[PDB]
Amino acid sequence: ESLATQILRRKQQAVWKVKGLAEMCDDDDAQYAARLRLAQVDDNSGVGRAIGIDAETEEYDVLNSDISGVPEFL
Amino acid sequence: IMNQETLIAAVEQMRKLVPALRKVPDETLYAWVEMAELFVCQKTFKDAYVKAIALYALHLAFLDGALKGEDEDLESYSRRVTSFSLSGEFSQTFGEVTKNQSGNMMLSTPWGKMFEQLKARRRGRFALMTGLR
Amino acid sequence: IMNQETLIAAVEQMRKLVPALRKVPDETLYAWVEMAELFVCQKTFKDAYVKAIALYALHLAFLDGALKGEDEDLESYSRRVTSFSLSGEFSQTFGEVTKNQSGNMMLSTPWGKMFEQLKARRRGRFALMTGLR
Amino acid sequence: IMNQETLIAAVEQMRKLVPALRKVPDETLYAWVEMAELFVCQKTFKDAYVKAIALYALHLAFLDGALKGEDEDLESYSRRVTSFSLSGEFSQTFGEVTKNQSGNMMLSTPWGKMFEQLKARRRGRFALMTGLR
Amino acid sequence: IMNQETLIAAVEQMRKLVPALRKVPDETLYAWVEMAELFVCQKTFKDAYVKAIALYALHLAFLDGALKGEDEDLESYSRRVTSFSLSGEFSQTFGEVTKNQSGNMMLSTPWGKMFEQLKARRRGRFALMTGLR
Amino acid sequence: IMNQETLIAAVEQMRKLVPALRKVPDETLYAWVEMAELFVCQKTFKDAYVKAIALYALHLAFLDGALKGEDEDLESYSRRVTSFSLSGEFSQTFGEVTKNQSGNMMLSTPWGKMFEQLKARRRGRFALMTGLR
Amino acid sequence: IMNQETLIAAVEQMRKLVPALRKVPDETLYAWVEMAELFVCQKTFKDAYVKAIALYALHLAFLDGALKGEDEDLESYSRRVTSFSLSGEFSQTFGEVTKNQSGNMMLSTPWGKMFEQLKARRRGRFALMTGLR
Repeated sequence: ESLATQILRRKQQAVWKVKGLAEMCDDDDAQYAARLRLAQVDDNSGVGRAIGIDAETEEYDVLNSDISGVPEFL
Repeated sequence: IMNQETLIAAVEQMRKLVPALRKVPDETLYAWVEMAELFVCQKTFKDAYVKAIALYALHLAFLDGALKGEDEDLESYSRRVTSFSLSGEFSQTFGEVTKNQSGNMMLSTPWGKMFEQLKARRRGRFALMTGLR
Repeated sequence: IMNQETLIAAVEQMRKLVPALRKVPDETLYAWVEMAELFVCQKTFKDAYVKAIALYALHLAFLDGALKGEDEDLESYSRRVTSFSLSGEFSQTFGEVTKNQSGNMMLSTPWGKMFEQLKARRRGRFALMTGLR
Repeated sequence: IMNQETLIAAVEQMRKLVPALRKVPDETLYAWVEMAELFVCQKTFKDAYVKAIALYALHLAFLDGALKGEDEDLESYSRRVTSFSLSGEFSQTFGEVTKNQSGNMMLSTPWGKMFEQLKARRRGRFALMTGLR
Repeated sequence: IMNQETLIAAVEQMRKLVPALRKVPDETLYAWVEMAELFVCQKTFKDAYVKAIALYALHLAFLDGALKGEDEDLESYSRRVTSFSLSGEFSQTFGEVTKNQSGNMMLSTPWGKMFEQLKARRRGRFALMTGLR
Repeated sequence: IMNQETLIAAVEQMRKLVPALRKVPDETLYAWVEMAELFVCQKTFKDAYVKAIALYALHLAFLDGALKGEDEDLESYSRRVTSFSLSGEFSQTFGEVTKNQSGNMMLSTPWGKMFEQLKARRRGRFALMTGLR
Repeated sequence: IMNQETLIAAVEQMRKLVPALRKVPDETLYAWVEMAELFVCQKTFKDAYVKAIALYALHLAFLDGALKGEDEDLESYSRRVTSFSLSGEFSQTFGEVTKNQSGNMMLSTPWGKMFEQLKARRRGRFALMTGLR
């Protein structure tokens, strides 16, 4: 049952790639600001909303997996 | 006008970074820095603002030989001399230094590359935005 | 254009940026600035309008060489000379400065790229619209 | 016929923008400008009509060295002189300047590029059409 | 062709556009314009017919060199001379004026592309048909 | 920077790595090292901070020639000499030491590659993050 | 500091492996070794630690000719002399040695390849990890 719920949580993932993100300092104001901005733009997104990114530096992709047969297995 | 002593610090900083600019008259440097201050942000660095503005001004000056002499430079900026030789005295040829690949104009000069790395270190290279209400 | 003080400021800024313009006749520079100001929109910059005028005028004049015409020249605007040499006195070889496979035509001169970046900061290179009613 | 004083303004604008045209005989500029009148429309610009026609006629004149001399020119328009040299006096080589990549011929000379920018802002670069009942 | 006054106007416009045609005897130009008028369709223009005839005649005569044959020439239409030089007096090198990878066969001379723009202006380069009945 | 002992140690270690720097005045070394301290994080290393800062300063100054400027030079920062020769005495030919197809810009000097591999040893070059709360 | 006799054994083995370094002063080699020791681990080899550290220090010294002469070196590490010739005495040319194809910076010198194989045989080239709970 726990694995089934975990698979349900793990249905869809989003990947955001920014060249040079390694230059970010660990646990300083810059990294905290980046994480705040990422979460903030994440919560306001949806079907009725759009997000903007930069072509040269960052890419935003979505990965998904199927779920089926779990009720029969249980 | 951006702060006077900070501007003085920036110009002297770029001068002692590149000693070959000492012979150049100062007011041209003042014009270049006062023009380059339009690009950098302020609160992003807010500590190494002088270093960042000096770097970007130097990159702007040495982008594609935009900064020339006073009058000795002939009115030819769209033309570059690749080689020249006197009859029986000497000869010389020339070539490009960087050979850029992406056309960002930022990874085209060493000063631009250093400024780019400093920006990535200080703030970031990302622009995530969403519609506000 | 809207008055004369802005034109004077723009042309003086041009000459300050490139000292070689101090010898160019002043009426030609007025002509070039009056041509270039038809391209910059004041409502976007509204604070560095003179700087935008100057940068775009330099780019427009140095695009492929159009200011190259002095009072005495021929119809060499369709062609470029790559070498010239006296048979036994000296030799010289020329060559074009910037490779531009992009084709945007804004990334053709350093001034063009500089103005492009200034525009990018002042108001993004985007244009997103929807039909009314 | 296109308006006479507007045509005079256009030819004078051409002459003051390209100073080397002063030596060209007076009638040929009329011929070129009245030819260029046929391409541009009026109401799209209706303010900088003179500037637009001057730019288009300049592009037409400098397309492929279309504007030539009076009689000194040989009957050789399909053949270009790549290089030449005398035995003990001088030598010279020529070459192309633009190297177009799009096959549009509006993006072939600086004048055409500037006219394209001006058109894109004043009206646009599109054509959306629908059927009529 | 339908009369002689329009023919005279067309040949005069040709001479006005290219001054070098004043030397060639009239009969050859008459033959060339007579053969060139076949391709031009008057029903498209109705108004700039003389200009269209002049453009088509210029392009058709300068396609690859066809007027090159004067009263004394040889079967050199199959090959092009690329260089000519005396052993110790002077040298001269030739070359093609344009590159035409498109294969449209009309984007080969400036006159041809001018004619295409004028044709598209008067009536677009499209052609759509439906089977009748 | 936090004191002077660290600065002196960094300069001395840099001179030990490159013995040619012992004759260069130490003022430029101070300038370069205090500019390079802006990029290094002492939280990450905390034992080889001096080694890392000296390595990065060396690479930064040897990117494409930025320390090439001594008290006497000209604006050769946009262009590189490829060959130089007296007519009948000697000839000499130059060239770039390393090709940089990668474009990461950090593997442009041996010291840059050394600094990257040292960074991977101390703390991996990954950057994995998640939105908090 | 790592053990003194182990360091002496390292420099001794490196010297006997490459005889040409016998003339180099010992302290530069000491500095190179104590700088290169920051990369390798101990428990990985624990038997051939001296061999591995000597190999890696040698690779670092011979990476891009970073190790130069003491004063005979001139301050140009960004430039290499492809060829040189005296007028009527001699001539000589140079070129690259390895032509790296993978951008690993360990597969760029024979010493790097040797150390890479040693590491692969002793521990491996793998890093498999998972999160702790």
